[PDB]
Amino acid sequence: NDLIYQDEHASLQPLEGRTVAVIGYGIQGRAFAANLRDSGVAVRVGNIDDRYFELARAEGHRVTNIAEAVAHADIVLLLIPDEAHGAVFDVDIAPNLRDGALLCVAHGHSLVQGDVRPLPGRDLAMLAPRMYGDPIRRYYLAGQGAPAYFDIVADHTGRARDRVLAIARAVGFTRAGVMALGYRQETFLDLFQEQFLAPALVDLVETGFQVLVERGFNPKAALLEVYGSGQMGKMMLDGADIGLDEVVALQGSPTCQVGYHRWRGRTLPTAVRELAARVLDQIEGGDFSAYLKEQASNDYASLDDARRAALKRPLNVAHAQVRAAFRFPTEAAGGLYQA
Amino acid sequence: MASNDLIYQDEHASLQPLEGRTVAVIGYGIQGRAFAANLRDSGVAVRVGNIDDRYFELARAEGHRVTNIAEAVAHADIVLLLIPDEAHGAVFDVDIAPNLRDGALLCVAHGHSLVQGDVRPLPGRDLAMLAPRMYGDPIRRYYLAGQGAPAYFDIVADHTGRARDRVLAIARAVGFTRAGVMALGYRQETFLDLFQEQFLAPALVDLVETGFQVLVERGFNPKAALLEVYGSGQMGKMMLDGADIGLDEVVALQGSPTCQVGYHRWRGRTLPTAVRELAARVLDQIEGGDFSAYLKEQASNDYASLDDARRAALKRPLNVAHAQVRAAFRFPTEAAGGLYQA
Ligand SMILES: NC(=O)c1ccc[n+]([C@@H]2O[C@H](COP(=O)([O-])OP(=O)(O)OC[C@H]3O[C@@H](n4cnc5c(N)ncnc54)[C@H](O)[C@@H]3O)[C@@H](O)[C@H]2O)c1
Ligand SMILES: NC(=O)c1ccc[n+]([C@@H]2O[C@H](COP(=O)([O-])OP(=O)(O)OC[C@H]3O[C@@H](n4cnc5c(N)ncnc54)[C@H](O)[C@@H]3O)[C@@H](O)[C@H]2O)c1
Ligand SMILES: O=C(O)/C=C(\O)C(=O)O
Ligand SMILES: O=C(O)/C=C(\O)C(=O)O
Ligand SMILES: [Mg+2]
Ligand SMILES: [Mg+2]
Ligand SMILES: [Mg+2]
Ligand SMILES: [Mg+2]
Repeated sequence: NDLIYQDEHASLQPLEGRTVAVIGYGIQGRAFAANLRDSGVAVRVGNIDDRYFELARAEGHRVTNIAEAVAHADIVLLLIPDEAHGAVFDVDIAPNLRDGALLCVAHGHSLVQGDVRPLPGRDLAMLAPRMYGDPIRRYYLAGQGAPAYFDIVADHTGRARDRVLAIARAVGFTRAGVMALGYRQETFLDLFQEQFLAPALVDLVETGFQVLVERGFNPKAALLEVYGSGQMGKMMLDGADIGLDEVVALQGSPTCQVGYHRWRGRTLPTAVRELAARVLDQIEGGDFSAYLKEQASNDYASLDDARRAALKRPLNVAHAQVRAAFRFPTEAAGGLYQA
Repeated sequence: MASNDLIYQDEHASLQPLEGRTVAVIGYGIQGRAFAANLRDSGVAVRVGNIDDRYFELARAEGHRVTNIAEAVAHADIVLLLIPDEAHGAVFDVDIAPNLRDGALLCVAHGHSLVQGDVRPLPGRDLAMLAPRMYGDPIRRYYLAGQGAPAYFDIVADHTGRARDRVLAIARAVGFTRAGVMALGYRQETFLDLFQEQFLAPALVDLVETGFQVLVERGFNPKAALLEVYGSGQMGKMMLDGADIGLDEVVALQGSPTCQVGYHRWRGRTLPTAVRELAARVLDQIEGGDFSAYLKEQASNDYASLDDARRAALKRPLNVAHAQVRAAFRFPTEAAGGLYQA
């Protein structure tokens, strides 16, 4: 049965007098470091020589190379790209991790692949948020949080669980709920969302756009309806609260509800479920992991080509025209991660 | 051609056309309540026309002048018909057409009743569409934050010669010009809107549900499966942030390199030709009147079949798991009480 920890099941007491080293200052690192500091936890940043080092300095952190950050830490959070874990673990972290220190990863992939391993005399855990950095930070400032999964991999001290959950409470995840989930299951589940569901959702939106344009509809209007208006995003985000079918029952005109229920459960051929299973097979059997290791070559050169090509697609050419023509509601983001 | 679009923002509209004029909001539902609240807060005289149901009493509780539909229309310079589309014909013929003042403007928020001839131009009066691209709660939240949602508009009949500026004055008062109000024919709006509702929304939910089903079959924790496919809010946040910056751009900005490599392995490759073929079949049903005939049947005995569909949907594994997850994990929400009070 599920172990789910909220604020009533965790406290900041395990962090009293302890220093947390945030290794990395990217999407997750910057949010962890800002929320730890604002929760009254002693925090320092370990980072390589790049723009993120200078950003952490600009945002008032104590910033050093990774080895020095680890040497001064009771708890180490490894918040860099998963393919970089092995080399940073072997050279910078393992030689410097204090006796009884806790190392946490935010994704199980390096644990599954054996690139991060238990060390005699130390604790090892996963604390894997189910959300990206900007919302984790916005939620934090509003007294809210995003869910996370956790796993205690090695517990020399016997205190790893309460220390991991104290980090979770300091960063805000216990405000939603932190659920026990094995690091191997987290790895495969996370990769499936990234490789099947996210591309399929965008491909579906793009298909709607392409069919409307082919059938003679105004391209700006087509782009707005399939996502650009924010209606489809709002339906999916409100759906997280109340349920997706319930959003239609509450917010749809009767015309909309009759239309939706004419095709609900009937839109997809078997090829979609079949492809989902094929993607999960690639994830569970190591095919994706071998692909990722290849792709990390030349600092992800192939991904650079894919990112640049995607911007040239009709959907993204139309996006730029629609976004220049219609003002989208935005909140100022400058200084979001300052104290 | 991109260059040919007519898009109106705040710089292209004003409230001057509404000076001394009363707007009758007919209906107080998802759209009606947002229009009435925003018109009032924009300093526009507004009254509500509504049948004898809970929405009449809600409009009273929220401080409006509320009467039957005929009386609201008889006292109005501008009439906004914000009731379900299948009810337009009977309300138009009995309650609106006999009471619409000489030179008055009637607006609909969807082209369907215009396509079907259930709402028609009247000698001496103006007729228009102002069709929001968002539901009521966000229209209201955006309004209070100095923001708005897009809308499409069409001037169908313009006896006065003033219909365009009066429609755009309503749009400015309700907030749509803060985003942009684009000229689009009522027939095109009808088919485009119905396509989003009948192909895209069900396909997105069907896809989320497919992800959930496959994970549960393959032995994944059902709460975790539900959270990842939408329950965490991550997929909704990605699609809503995507509206701002682009969907591929959200992944480039907010994805780990692991996530981006995974996404681009399958981007543009996940769907078989059968999906675009079904989209074309749905559009054929919409363009040729098949959906309109289905809607007229379904409206029978106050949408009894829709009641059966709504209740059956809640029993699907996805929605059983939703209730378990939502009880176990706190989702960030804003207090909504009094959102539509002055
Ligand atoms: N992006 C998310 O929302 C998210 C959510 C949950 C979990 N995760 C996990 O969090 C971890 C961090 O991911 P992210 O998305 O924040 O990454 P990111 O791409 O934002 O990481 C950038 C950071 O990594 C550092 N870095 C990059 N390459 C490095 C290398 N070779 N050696 C040392 N440092 C290097 C940079 O200096 C910078 O501090 C990963 O394990 C990822 O799977 C990410
Ligand atoms: N729901 C949306 O977000 C949305 C967005 C844009 C356009 N629209 C359009 O706005 C209009 C109103 O839709 P809605 O979603 O607000 O509807 P709704 O289901 O919320 O409408 C309920 C309202 O309609 C009234 N009503 C219901 N049946 C009636 C009848 N037979 N006679 C008279 N009044 C009746 C009720 O008293 C109440 O005031 C429609 O033309 C719809 O297509 C809806
Ligand atoms: O655009 C919307 O949000 C909703 C509709 O068009 C509807 O419910 O009919
Ligand atoms: O969960 C997320 O938001 C993002 C990831 O898992 C990722 O970028 O790897
Ligand atoms: Mg993830
Ligand atoms: Mg509609
Ligand atoms: Mg619509
Ligand atoms: Mg991930």
